[PDB]
Amino acid sequence: TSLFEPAQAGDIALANRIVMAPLTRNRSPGAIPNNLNATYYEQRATAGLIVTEGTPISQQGQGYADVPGLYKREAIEGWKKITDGVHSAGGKIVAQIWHVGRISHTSLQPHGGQPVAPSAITAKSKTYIINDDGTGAFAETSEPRALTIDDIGLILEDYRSGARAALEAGFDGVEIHAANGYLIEQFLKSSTNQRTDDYGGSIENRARFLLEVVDAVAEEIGAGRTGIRLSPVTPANDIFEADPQPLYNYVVEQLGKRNLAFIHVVEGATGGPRDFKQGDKPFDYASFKAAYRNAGGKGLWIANNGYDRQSAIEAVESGKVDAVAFGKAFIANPDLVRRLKNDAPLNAPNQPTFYGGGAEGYTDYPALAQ
Ligand SMILES: Cc1cc2nc3c(=O)[nH]c(=O)nc-3n(C[C@H](O)[C@H](O)[C@H](O)COP(=O)(O)O)c2cc1C
Repeated sequence: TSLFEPAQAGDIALANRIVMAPLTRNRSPGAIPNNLNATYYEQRATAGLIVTEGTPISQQGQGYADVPGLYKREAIEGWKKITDGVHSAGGKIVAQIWHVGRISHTSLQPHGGQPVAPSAITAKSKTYIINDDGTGAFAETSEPRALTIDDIGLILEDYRSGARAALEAGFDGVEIHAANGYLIEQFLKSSTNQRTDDYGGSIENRARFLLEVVDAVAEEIGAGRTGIRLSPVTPANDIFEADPQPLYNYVVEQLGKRNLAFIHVVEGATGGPRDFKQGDKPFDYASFKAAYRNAGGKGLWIANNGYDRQSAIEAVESGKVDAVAFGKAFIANPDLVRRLKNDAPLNAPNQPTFYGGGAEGYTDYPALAQ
């Protein structure tokens, strides 16, 4: 199998197996995508699949400033321009529907409220916020409040609404953000979940929320338009799990029964070493994939983290993964697909302009000529 040949992710047809990883850019004031955002995504429409920047299902699900959401009518309209543009350019695009859980700040929350989480354990993490009087970071994340059962029901409804909004905005589907220490992972992992009810303790209980979210979203828009991002060992956002194999194998055994479009896996620490581990034992990614496949899982297996041209080509050729998502290389290379096809040089990413600001370091990375 070639990295450059078409693929299928549930109901979504992909032109090739090069995926644009979700990348928060903080360039949508008021949680509403704008014209510059449309330019940015259109530039990258040769990707087999674009996964958007995390896009929250609600204001409660926001953790950073100037992030586009799916909860305002104006935001849905803004996204529609983006998906239309991507489609006209021959692309496909899914919304990474997001809830940050404890990773937020009161100034971003409705009513100036506490971020919500499975347990009231403050993260030692930071959020991108815009100084009331200029301008940009940093505050420690706020103390979170433990979710009640009723609160959880309200969030599930927000996931239904968000998935519905994604379809209204013309997305081809959604990727449920269940990675990088955010709300769903906060329930999954032991360091963040000290609940004594049906959502805490056992692996089955800790995965309960993830599976309810998946089932709610899949019921709303169709399993064949539903994917999910997972990150078994990442230390992102102050999270820790000492025994991820049984937990994550169980998760994908369950996902394997649900006819999903794709599973997107962050292999290692997000943006860090691929061989990262937290517990005593290394994570076995082959065993993890096997647990999905052996349960009947037929979703496209999209892998991420530290890939380059050669490792991506090799991983797809061997069948270890079905497709590869690139993060930082897509920031810097709108025509990454053509560059990789021709084995051309790449532009280097400029980290200082990843978050916030303007067109510089966003829409001005050049494509190659002709
Ligand atoms: C600027 C930036 C923003 C990111 N925002 C998100 C995000 O919104 N959602 C997500 O799941 N991962 C996010 N990540 C992680 C990337 O999707 C990806 O996992 C990471 O960059 C590693 O892949 P790479 O080695 O190809 O860059 C972000 C990464 C970067 C560099």
